[PDB]
Amino acid sequence: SRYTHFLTQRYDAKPQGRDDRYCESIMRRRGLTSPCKDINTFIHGNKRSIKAICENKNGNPHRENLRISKSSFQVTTCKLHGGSPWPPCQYRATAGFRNVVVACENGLPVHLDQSIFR
Repeated sequence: SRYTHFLTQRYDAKPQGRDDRYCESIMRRRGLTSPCKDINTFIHGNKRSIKAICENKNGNPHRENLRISKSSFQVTTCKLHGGSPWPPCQYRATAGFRNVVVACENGLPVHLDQSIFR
């Protein structure tokens, strides 16, 4: 439930571009444009690795009740451009590659900490 919603909001397995136009498309596809979300980051790659963050084989405890990954992931950060509060929402894409901070419930990721992505 919260896991499927995490994936919806935060996981794109195999993107192609990761350019501005990619962000604008996926923010709409995934229902993050009512209202226009200020910033959102998607994790790429394989799903079992992200699940693994909630175990000891890919995660460490972090701050208050979070977990931070041992391995790095391809990520894309979509940053709202030009103050649109409601659609059409315009976005600027920054691709990166780093470890990720999540929260886990019942051994599955359910929240992504945006703050590590500026």
